[PDB]
Amino acid sequence: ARTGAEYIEALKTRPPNLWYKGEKVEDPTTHPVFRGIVRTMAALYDLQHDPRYREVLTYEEEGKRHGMSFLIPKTKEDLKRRGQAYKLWADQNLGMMGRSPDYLNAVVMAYAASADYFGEFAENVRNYYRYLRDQDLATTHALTNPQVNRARPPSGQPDPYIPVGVVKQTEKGIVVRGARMTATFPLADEVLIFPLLQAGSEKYALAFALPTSTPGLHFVCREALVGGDSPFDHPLSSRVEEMDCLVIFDDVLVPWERVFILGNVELCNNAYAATGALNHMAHQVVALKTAKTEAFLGVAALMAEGIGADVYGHVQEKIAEIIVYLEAMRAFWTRAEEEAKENAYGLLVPDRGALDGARNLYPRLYPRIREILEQIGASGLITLPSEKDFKGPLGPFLEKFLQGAALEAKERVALFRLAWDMTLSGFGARQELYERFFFGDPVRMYQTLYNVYNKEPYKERIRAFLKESLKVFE
Amino acid sequence: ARTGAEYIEALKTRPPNLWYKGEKVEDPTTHPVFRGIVRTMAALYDLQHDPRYREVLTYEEEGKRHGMSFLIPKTKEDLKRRGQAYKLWADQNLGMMGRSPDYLNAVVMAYAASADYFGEFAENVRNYYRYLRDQDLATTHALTNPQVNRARPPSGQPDPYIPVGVVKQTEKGIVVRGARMTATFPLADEVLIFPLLQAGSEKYALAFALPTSTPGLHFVCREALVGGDSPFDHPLSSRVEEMDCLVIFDDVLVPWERVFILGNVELCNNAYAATGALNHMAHQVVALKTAKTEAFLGVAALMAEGIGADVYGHVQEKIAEIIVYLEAMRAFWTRAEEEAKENAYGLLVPDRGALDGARNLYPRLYPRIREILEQIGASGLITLPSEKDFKGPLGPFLEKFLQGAALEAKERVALFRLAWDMTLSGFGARQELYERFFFGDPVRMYQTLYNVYNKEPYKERIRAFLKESLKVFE
Amino acid sequence: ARTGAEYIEALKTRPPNLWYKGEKVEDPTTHPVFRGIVRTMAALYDLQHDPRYREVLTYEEEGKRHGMSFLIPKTKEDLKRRGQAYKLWADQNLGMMGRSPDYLNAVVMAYAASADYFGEFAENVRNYYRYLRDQDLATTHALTNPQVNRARPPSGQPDPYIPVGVVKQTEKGIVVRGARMTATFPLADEVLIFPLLQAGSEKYALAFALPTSTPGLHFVCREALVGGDSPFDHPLSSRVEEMDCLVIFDDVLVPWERVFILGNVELCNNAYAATGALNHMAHQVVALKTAKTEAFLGVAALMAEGIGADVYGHVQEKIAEIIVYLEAMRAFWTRAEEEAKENAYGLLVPDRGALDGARNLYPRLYPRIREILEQIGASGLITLPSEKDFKGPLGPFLEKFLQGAALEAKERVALFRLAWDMTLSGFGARQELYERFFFGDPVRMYQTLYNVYNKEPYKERIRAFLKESLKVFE
Amino acid sequence: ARTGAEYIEALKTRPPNLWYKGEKVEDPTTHPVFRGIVRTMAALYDLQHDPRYREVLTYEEEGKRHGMSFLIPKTKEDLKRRGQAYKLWADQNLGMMGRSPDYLNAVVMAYAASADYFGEFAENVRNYYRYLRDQDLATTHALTNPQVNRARPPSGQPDPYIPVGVVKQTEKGIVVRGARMTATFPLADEVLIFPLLQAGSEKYALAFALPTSTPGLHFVCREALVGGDSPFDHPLSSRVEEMDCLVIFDDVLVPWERVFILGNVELCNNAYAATGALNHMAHQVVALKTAKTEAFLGVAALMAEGIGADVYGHVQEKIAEIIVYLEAMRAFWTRAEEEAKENAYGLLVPDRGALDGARNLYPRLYPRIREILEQIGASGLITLPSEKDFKGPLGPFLEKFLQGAALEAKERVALFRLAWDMTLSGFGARQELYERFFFGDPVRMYQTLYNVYNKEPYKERIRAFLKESLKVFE
Ligand SMILES: Cc1cc2nc3c(=O)[nH]c(=O)nc-3n(C[C@H](O)[C@H](O)[C@H](O)COP(=O)(O)OP(=O)(O)OC[C@H]3O[C@@H](n4cnc5c(N)ncnc54)[C@H](O)[C@@H]3O)c2cc1C
Ligand SMILES: Cc1cc2nc3c(=O)[nH]c(=O)nc-3n(C[C@H](O)[C@H](O)[C@H](O)COP(=O)(O)OP(=O)(O)OC[C@H]3O[C@@H](n4cnc5c(N)ncnc54)[C@H](O)[C@@H]3O)c2cc1C
Repeated sequence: ARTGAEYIEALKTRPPNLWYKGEKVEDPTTHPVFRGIVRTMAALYDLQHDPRYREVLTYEEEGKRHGMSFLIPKTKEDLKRRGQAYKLWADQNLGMMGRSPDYLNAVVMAYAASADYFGEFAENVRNYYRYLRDQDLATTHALTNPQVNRARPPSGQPDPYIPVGVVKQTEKGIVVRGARMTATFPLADEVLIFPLLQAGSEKYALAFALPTSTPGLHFVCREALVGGDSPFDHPLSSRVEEMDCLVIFDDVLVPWERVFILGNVELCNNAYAATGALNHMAHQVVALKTAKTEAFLGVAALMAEGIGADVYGHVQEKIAEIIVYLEAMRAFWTRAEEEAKENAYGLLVPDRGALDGARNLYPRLYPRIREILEQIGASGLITLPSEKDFKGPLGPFLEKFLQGAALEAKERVALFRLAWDMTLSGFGARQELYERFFFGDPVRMYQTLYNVYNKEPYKERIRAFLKESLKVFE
Repeated sequence: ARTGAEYIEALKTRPPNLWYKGEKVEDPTTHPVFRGIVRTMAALYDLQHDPRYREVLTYEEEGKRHGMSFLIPKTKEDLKRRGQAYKLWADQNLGMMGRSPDYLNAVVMAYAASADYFGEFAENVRNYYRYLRDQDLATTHALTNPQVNRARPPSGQPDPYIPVGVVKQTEKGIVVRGARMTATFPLADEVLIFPLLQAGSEKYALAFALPTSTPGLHFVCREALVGGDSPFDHPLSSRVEEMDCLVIFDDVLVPWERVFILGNVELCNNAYAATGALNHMAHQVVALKTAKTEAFLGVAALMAEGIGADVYGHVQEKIAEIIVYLEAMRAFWTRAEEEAKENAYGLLVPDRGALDGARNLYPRLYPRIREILEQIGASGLITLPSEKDFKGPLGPFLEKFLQGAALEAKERVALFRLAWDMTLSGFGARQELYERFFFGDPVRMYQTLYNVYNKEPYKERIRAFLKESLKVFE
Repeated sequence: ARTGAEYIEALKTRPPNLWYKGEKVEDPTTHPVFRGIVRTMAALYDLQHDPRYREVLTYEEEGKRHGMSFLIPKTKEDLKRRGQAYKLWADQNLGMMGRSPDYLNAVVMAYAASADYFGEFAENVRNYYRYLRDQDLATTHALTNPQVNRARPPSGQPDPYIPVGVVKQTEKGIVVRGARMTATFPLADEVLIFPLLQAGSEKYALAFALPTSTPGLHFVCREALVGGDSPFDHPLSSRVEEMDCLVIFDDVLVPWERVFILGNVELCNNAYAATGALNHMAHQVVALKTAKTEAFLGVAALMAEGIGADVYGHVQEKIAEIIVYLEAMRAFWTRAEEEAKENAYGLLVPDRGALDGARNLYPRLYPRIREILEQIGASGLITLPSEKDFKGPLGPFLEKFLQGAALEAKERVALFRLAWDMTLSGFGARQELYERFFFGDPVRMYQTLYNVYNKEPYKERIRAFLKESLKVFE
Repeated sequence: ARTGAEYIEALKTRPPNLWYKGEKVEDPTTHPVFRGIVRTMAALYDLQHDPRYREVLTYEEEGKRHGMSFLIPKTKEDLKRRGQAYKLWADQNLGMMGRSPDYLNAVVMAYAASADYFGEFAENVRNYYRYLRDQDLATTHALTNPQVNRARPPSGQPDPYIPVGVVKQTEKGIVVRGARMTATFPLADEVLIFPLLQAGSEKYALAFALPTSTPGLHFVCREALVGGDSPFDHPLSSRVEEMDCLVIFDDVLVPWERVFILGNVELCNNAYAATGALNHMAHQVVALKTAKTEAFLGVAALMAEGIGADVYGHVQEKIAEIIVYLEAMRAFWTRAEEEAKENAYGLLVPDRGALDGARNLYPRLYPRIREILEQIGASGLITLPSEKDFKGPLGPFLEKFLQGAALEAKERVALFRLAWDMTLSGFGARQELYERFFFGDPVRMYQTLYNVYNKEPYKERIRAFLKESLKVFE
């Protein structure tokens, strides 16, 4: 298990090939756009060594201590342990960090446990898992093709190599060219280029991993959403801005030992479901969204009490709505673990029904949770003087005009600055788009659910009920 | 455990004091408006003796066999057993029967287990429970005051005795006068007049039970929603029309042994929560709504496949939405049982958090589930020829024009007649209003949730997070 | 202009070929399922002769008096006149009659004014218009193909003649075979079989009209939704149940003079838009929905005041929501008339933009308006004793328990019976499905709007705004 | 009529008493946070002198040229003229500038036309109007009390002078102390402290205006939302960030000639409605939101076409939804002008029904319009490289990977940067909160609509319809 210092030293020594506004980022640990999130990830690693949480965040195995997200669960109790670690890490950042490495460790863990799925590349997968686990490395991933012409398949874009495709194969490995649309949290040691491809997309049907410093690999950052470094003025964006980037592959060499899937469309399409990676990554997600909803509930309640709006029925109802959604997520989480069963490879996986429910329902609930905070806070959400204003000549006036019902002005503004950062700052607004799409496009996710769900039991019950209807003709 | 024949004989012998369109109902077992639901309840009782379900629906105790809904659960396994019985009974009627007696048996069971709550009336409660259990009687209940002037409390209506109040107390019991707004499924042996009263409502703070044939007690039926007796034309209304009625008390004598609460506002207000009746009745409800949602999923899928509409993405998405809601209810159900703990009286009760989530979320989901069926079926939902049309001269034409994609015309119309009866018939539409309000007014239910929920843990996490914000002033 | 007596005599003399539950309807003017709506239509005709409304409902032309819906408007004032007639007729039935003949007269009027559109059949159209106008006949229409396999086109169904198609052409006319899915209000003298067909549907690309008594023509009625004849118990279903039916064509001969379009797919697809029939029929619709919304507003307000629920903020807000929707419809109506312009044939047509807005927005608003009534009335909506109960032994008790805040019990129940009939009776629920689909499937209506709307002006404004963005590279 | 140069010189000479992060803003015309919006307002003034728009934006009167927003309309044509000016100004900034001065000029114009309303202060109002008109000054306003304890009235806050109240009256005027919660666009010459106060709020029942440089008057700015100065990277926030601020009154002297209402609660509460200011300001708003919706439609269409997503039905439907909302706003606008009538003071005012519909409906529509853009753009909305990236080493790669369907990469990113700035940047997200609340709290706005609307006509129609119901008892 890594310490924060080791993570920081690793990024400083071998920084990811990041670019910000036309320039290479030489040291993300000190760069104003990335130092906040780097310190945040470092704090997550350090927590693994805190005596209070060591037993929750790590496990011992033959003299070594590994991060809990690498644990191959054998019992439901083990699943619960993984869940508690997901939750503890999530709570540290109020569920605002959506791509902490444990999400992808869940994927790689499942891939390894179900390694036989990958055929000749099975050993590569098992070895990669051990590598990530032993070194406790941080990962980032990019799974979607460039948004160019969505009316055409990957092979029908303006150029054959817009999506990442194999240029050629050599004795050393494969050379790839193209790009992946989005990679969140590129402050990692490794990048996973993992897998719905249509038939005839063989050259794009790939799955591999690479060090983020690999020659020819570039991460182009979008506009930064860090509001500043003041924790008062920017409570969340100053520390949890994970960054999103376009990933470019300029004839990058992928060593054979890093290849997990090559030229197999079906193998790519069913990788997450067959291995159980889908189940485990969604397990981290349900714990994460439960933590996120808890944070929103806390802020909504404090805001309402803070300005005396809690006496109004509709405000109480809005907060109760968040409570209902919180309980729904807790329920999915519980059922996912309690109904867990082993898959074809013997890997215990949390229930897909419950997790499909959670990941397809939360994208609908989050925009409403965000709306509720807006409706409760109203103008208080944009009446945001800075800590500098409180420290300035008008400070005394602000302490009078911005106090709340039994709440001091500085505390009140600190709270609304947080509520604003969770909803209306560039950082906060991005979180909304993130919740709507991180797991996929709802339109296709729902179509996928329809097709995979076993609807026969219900159709049969109705056919049986209709027997009496048709008997009138006998 | 009662058989259907015993239930039918009991209603025939001592019929409830029902009135329909100005006339007394002498025999509900043969009356056209009530015979269907009577046969349906009778079938539920008969199922208790079916070898296939006897172990699910009943339990043995010292030579006797009792209905599972009377079982005082001591373990989570016992809770699961109660849940399986709720579900099996619910499935028989596609979750359309909302007031089957097991809902109220759950209430009385909890009242009895937590009998100490009732003080001097504790023995009356325990004895009443044993009575209902041993005789396996059917119950109905009425808990709301007449909807007259909602701007005023029970004591501020046009007359002091519009709500049910105590006129006087005698050596035999109490004399009550007034009315209860609604009692669903009055085809029962007993009626429960159970309990938010404001201070000063002592004369209305009552809780008692009476035989439905008690002199002075009247049940005034609303417009009947039985479409007819043909199972083809009216698959649900011909058998599951439970009926709703206004309950009148014309100076009715309630024997002291039937009094459970007398003149105690606080005791009335906290009765369901303190005894655990709330938890157990909501447990029956979550199982019931899971069954109901399963029925809607089955019909939606069959309709879409039936007319070839399943090939359209948005139709698949609508069905997937029902699947998401189904999984949400299953999740609440699972967590309610898995997180069960004993209350102050030592009674194991399913988790209130999960159940409050389920009963406050389903009223929002049901209208949408109903809407989805409407959007999928479109004009097919009102193109409803009768079985008589298929049996008539134009039958051959109908078999051609109303066939579906690989579905025979009679089967197609049988299906759409069912979908219509579940949504658009008077019977179906009532179900919507029922789901919106049976457990209470959402406005007040949400206000109640806000006030009872422990929000402190979340507020504290935020206050802790804000410590760094306020430190900038140090 | 016809009188009600003339309409009744016409239906009695030459009744439409209606079938109800396997039997031919010999006299719809006296049949229990149809006599109510027949009397209602008769009353609409009689209103044309009422001195108070004669100038609003009819116009004089060379010694004759014609119904206003036949007026070919030459000025915006004429459009306003047509609108006032639509509204006056609509108000008579609280906007619950959705297929009164003036809707189709608007279509035929436009077809006639734009007769050149039909080529060689132009004279047939002009003559048919004059026929309907002079005789002031009632019409019904059926435009959709049987809902059998929606995954395939009209030519890909289980049989080539499921949809209405031409079997052969003779010296007398064309012989057609097939069926139309739905025809509402078949208590008419004439049926219009008017027109999105895909290429290759020539044999189905038809447009013609026939007397409803034509040999081989059959109207198969769906389950009746008439609750009874009591105006107290069934205020709307006893008089406004228009009925829906499947229309069968058993090798029906259509005389050449009744053919308007034959074997021309494009001509069929653009018929409503090119002639202006779309604009005028939608004009009747916006006036109709304005009347309907006014009725819902009135009932919602009376219900709230009636039970003292009007003192609650959220109830006031719900009623205000209906007011907002009412104003939106009034606005569309006003703009449709004020922005009217002549089409290619010189026919003044109300603005399509405003009408497309109204007909695509109301299907979304109506379900909410209906929901609002449910949320306001709650249990009062199913506490529906009959007039027979008030006339019976328990009458005195009901007058006490069902009175409202300053409202007598009989008046209160009369009101809630109406609210129930507008929302929850089989009649009321059907109205919801009707609003969702009568003008077409929202999915395709929205796709149609997207494709026909001129989006260029807005795209150009954005491109212009972006000029400054691209200049940074100069 | 002012030129942009005159406006800039005025702010430079007598800058508003603005504060940003604890420091006084000496010159907002050059300050990085304010120079953009100052240039934007200056451009609006300059447009008044453009030969192409002079006749639309100004009117001639006795040798002088005044801004159209000052025109006291005498005919509907004059109303149309005011509307066209509102629209032309709005289009310049895609409807993103919500507090351009013409909104408040509409208020002052109405106040002046209805000056008699103000009694002894009538002349002050007329003179103030002439002052603003002749000098063509820019105004800002603040109408709400500090959000401290919303459970209590203005007189029940922690201090009597949290809200703005009169400390004392002198021969020169009144001395006021307190604060107003929000003032948008403080880059103005004048601030309007205009008016629902409860009885007993006399000391707070004020209405006056002051130069923004008045001693003791302070504007405390919230966190700035200017993303930068690049029009490519920040197309809107670089120029339309109006800024919001808390307004402090430190014993400010208000000259008697600037007092419009003093110590009169009722006069304050009915000021906007009685004078017609409500009608005219809402008229500017409906034109503004029509312009805003047009911009969103243009961007949505370009985005969909740009990435080839326009071929998908649901995307077309989402764009059509925006079209429906656009037409709804156009309709309200048209009806507001066409149904205009004179008020009690003889001032022609646009219809309140239509405007109440527009201002109470748009706050519900905007969040959905914003959501639609998010659903269409998906990950493209956060894949935002900078113009600096295109100008850097990876430029060639970006031109390949971020091109669209028949759209160059730079154009594509320019477009998505705009879409992002309209929805997800701090600037864009604020616009959402702004639309939800700028005209007031929806909860209270709806309650206000319920209370002021004449519901009698609809209630009467229902009572009349129910006559037949009650006749069954005769
Ligand atoms: C903040 C944020 C963070 C993210 N982080 C990551 C990450 O860390 N790793 C990663 O791999 N991905 C990440 N993503 C990407 C996310 O997984 C995708 O946004 C998502 O899967 C949907 O595809 P898309 O964005 O390419 O949109 P598109 O597919 O381009 O769709 C645009 C629109 O077109 C529609 N459309 C397009 N194609 C079809 C179709 N075939 N059928 C129906 N409709 C169609 C979509 O419905 C929609 O309305 C992130 C996204 C966001 C917004
Ligand atoms: C089909 C159906 C079956 C039912 N079956 C049963 C049954 O078997 N047994 C039983 O006991 N009950 C039954 N009920 C009753 C149900 O429990 C009640 O409808 C519900 O609790 C709400 O109260 P109410 O109907 O009296 O409506 P009301 O309280 O009259 O409310 C009408 C409207 O007024 C509002 N309003 C009124 N008071 C307030 C307030 N204080 N604060 C805020 N808003 C207010 C409500 O929000 C709403 O918009 C049934 C109801 C239906 C519809």
